[PDB]
Amino acid sequence: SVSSVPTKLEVVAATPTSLLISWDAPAVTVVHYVITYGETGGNSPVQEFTVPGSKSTATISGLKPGVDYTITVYTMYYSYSDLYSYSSPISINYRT
Amino acid sequence: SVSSVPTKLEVVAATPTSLLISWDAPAVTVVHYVITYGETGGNSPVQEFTVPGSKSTATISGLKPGVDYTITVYTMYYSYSDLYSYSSPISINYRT
Amino acid sequence: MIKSLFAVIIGGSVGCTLRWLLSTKFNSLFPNLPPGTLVVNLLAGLIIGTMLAYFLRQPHLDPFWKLMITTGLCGGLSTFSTFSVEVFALLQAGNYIWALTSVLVHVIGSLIMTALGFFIITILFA
Amino acid sequence: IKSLFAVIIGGSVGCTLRWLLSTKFNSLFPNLPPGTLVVNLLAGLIIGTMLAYFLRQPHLDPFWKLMITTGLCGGLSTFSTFSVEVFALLQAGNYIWALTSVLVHVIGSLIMTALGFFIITILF
Ligand SMILES: CCCCCCCCCCO[C@@H]1O[C@H](CO)[C@@H](O[C@H]2O[C@@H](CO)[C@@H](O)[C@H](O)[C@@H]2O)[C@H](O)[C@H]1O
Ligand SMILES: [F-]
Ligand SMILES: [F-]
Ligand code: NA
Repeated sequence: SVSSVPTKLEVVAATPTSLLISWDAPAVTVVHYVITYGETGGNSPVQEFTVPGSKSTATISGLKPGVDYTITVYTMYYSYSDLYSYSSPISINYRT
Repeated sequence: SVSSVPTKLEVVAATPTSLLISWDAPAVTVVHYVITYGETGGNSPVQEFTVPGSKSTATISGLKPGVDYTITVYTMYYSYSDLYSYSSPISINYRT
Repeated sequence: MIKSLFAVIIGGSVGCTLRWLLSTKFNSLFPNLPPGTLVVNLLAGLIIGTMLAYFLRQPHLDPFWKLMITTGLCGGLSTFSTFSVEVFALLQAGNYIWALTSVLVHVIGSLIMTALGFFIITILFA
Repeated sequence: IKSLFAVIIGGSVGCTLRWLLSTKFNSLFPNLPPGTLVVNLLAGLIIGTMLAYFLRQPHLDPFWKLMITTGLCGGLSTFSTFSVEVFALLQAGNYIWALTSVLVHVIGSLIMTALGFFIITILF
């Protein structure tokens, strides 16, 4: 009955080609976070990497300056009576 | 269908007012052994004392010289399904 | 042989159902050592401890009730495999401290529940 | 409700296999009753594999998850029989096998869980 979706997804620091994001972990045993990012403006297409459940921050880099990005995060978590499953994503927009 | 009763109970060393008995452990988890003794003929009264499950010898030390004794040893053992229970005895007689 | 089976199943089902009910409503409250799985292991710890004492004192108790309470209730109420994936996950999420703790609190907590229930009844009876 | 059946059905199947396996085999090695160990190892294996497999298959009906994990595995594995054996060993003053049975069960179960898991993930 507890949400497995991270909260307060935010860009914390930014250079013209990189983003540092942080989130608040969900009250749930998280094994890893999936981070996706791609260009808001139609097909780019969307790229994906994971981050250990320990962490609640990630660096996205190798981006184009002055571009709209959509960033989303969901969790690979453990819970009773679902075992290992995936959460809904939380999502934000940031323009480089 | 393993036996929980000791085997080969016998007097290994005898003084005229004491005895050293030994047995072979029954091959169950013996939590402790119980030793009994009392004069064979009519009255006694019978006495009982315990030894740790990791001991297969014991000394009986207040006896009357010249007299017949009956000595029994049984186990309190653990087993699956019955948990803790008392075994049947093994018995010897021994004069003096 | 089949009356025995029926014992394993009533006890078991009451045990498994009870675990299920306690796990699904309480485990989410504390991820790092989910209280539902702990409590049932402790509970069975306690109960089978009191049966160590009671069975010992009542050697002529019907096998049907012995089997139902032990293999049945306590077997199906308790659980190693769930304790085992909870710990496995804490290890995969790099939460070693709570993997370790969980392992200790289950083991010692349970031995103590068994010590408790056994020493409480070998005093209440003699 | 119906998912209660799944618990009951899987659980009573798990409980049954435990019963048979433990009675037939525990008396063969008193210092570490091999019946309740095999069920614990096997349950940890089964749950390890299910962990990996269910991940790669969101959407496989909660019902048949409920029956295999908190049913079959719950009725198959036991903590109380494990704790009672160790207690009996502690009370017999047999500390080595008491410690050993704790190590073998815990570590063994975790290794079985990891095997079941990685086998399925190192498969696809
Ligand atoms: C360490 C992990 C702790 C986890 C929690 C569970 C604790 C269990 C307590 C053990 O129970 C006691 O064990 C003693 C030792 O085995 C027994 O003494 C018996 O031990 C004999 C052998 O040492 C004699 O010394 C004694 O007088 C006595 O008969 C004693 O009867 C028994 O109640
Ligand atoms: F297990
Ligand atoms: F327990
Ligand atoms: Na169980």
